[PDB]
Amino acid sequence: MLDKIVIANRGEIALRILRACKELGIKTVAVHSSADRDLKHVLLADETVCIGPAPSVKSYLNIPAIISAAEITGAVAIHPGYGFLSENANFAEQVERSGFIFIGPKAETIRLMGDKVSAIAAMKKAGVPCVPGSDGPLGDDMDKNRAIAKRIGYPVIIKASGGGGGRGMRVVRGDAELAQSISMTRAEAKAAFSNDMVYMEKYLENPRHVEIQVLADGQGNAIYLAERDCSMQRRHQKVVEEAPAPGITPELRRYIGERCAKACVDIGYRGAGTFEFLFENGEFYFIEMNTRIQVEHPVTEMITGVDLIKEQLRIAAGQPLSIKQEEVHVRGHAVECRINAEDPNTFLPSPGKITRFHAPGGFGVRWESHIYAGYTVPPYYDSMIGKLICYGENRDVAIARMKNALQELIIDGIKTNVDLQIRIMNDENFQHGGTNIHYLEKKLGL
Ligand SMILES: Nc1ncc2cc(-c3c(Br)cccc3Br)c(N)nc2n1
Ligand SMILES: [Cl-]
Repeated sequence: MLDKIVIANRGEIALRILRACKELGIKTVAVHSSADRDLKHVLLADETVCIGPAPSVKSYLNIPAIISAAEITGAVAIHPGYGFLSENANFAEQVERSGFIFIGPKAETIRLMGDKVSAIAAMKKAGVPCVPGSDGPLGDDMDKNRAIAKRIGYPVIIKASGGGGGRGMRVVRGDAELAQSISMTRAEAKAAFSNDMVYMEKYLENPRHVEIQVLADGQGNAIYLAERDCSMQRRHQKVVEEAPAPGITPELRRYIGERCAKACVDIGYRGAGTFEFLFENGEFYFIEMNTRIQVEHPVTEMITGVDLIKEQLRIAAGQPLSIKQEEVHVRGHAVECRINAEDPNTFLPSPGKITRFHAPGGFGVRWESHIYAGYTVPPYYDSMIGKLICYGENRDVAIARMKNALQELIIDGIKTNVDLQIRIMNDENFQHGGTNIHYLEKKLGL
């Protein structure tokens, strides 16, 4: 078991990682910006290192400072959490080069999944169903590009290979817009990622966003841990996630899960991972893979009983997976509401000092947050300050518990999305289940 790790993150996920470390007897090093001195996990950590000023570029994205903190404390590993450097292959490369364990896959694997074109090619080869597409980068020959779009059939979507999570993409519905749409996506990709490579896919009009959780060790074991429905979103930002996905049969789960686990074996995957799919008309279509542990990981934990962060740490230490596939069983239902410090009218981050705080409790209620009474939410980082996760024997009980929990949650002094989350729980279409990726924005528009 790893002696000491650097938690290379902040907020709720850093606290999540800290708890996992404490359970396994792993010493904690909390690296933090000067604005994050009073973070809950920082105050609970065995050792603390201030790695720079408030802006992320000089703290949480500061590669030399994070590695130096690992060096000075005698830490053996670095957990990147999600966001920041978690998908940075060069960082993972430098970490291993410096002699520390990167809690994640090999840098080569991160690089592969960050290249959406090569990732799709690897998945298609492995037998994972993908979106009908160009199967390769688009060139400058517009006669060829029109032929590809005709073969696929309009509408199509142009996507940046260096993009992801809905960054750098646009829908094309006819030949007249194809040239300009390709050029613009290319230009945006060059400006944002220093990679102008773009590809084409059949545009699915009303899919659900369904993703498969995987775990793979260094002993050759690779398992799938059911799916998550992440369709309740606004402008490429998840709002509510749930597990399992409504309407997904054990047969479908088995079908797509086995294909994801087989892909892990083929590519030599290691650690936690997420296969993102579009789900439409009872069919799965792979779009991208995430190599990090994700925001919405707790819903998977509730329905399987598997502590995913602890599995990450065990894998990194050289231990096999604590569970086999036949030991993985979907039981009950979990819903996650992301709690954001945001203005209800603009959806812009709303930082400030929390004057009164109270967390919900009870059977099946899980609260994941660093916030406390007197805590100031800084303006420099993401708006998400907490996660409320509710579990039940069925979906209806999970939703009922969420409604009760949201009503107990008090966060005064700052503006939050608690009222919005309550509106979503009370939404008849959500209560029926199976709403698509576009539902929330349509609801808010009406
Ligand atoms: N080929 C397609 N067809 C449809 C889609 C849809 C999404 C999507 C998703 Br999965 C979530 C929110 C918005 C959007 Br535009 C996406 N990220 N990628 C897609 N690729
Ligand atoms: Cl994430």
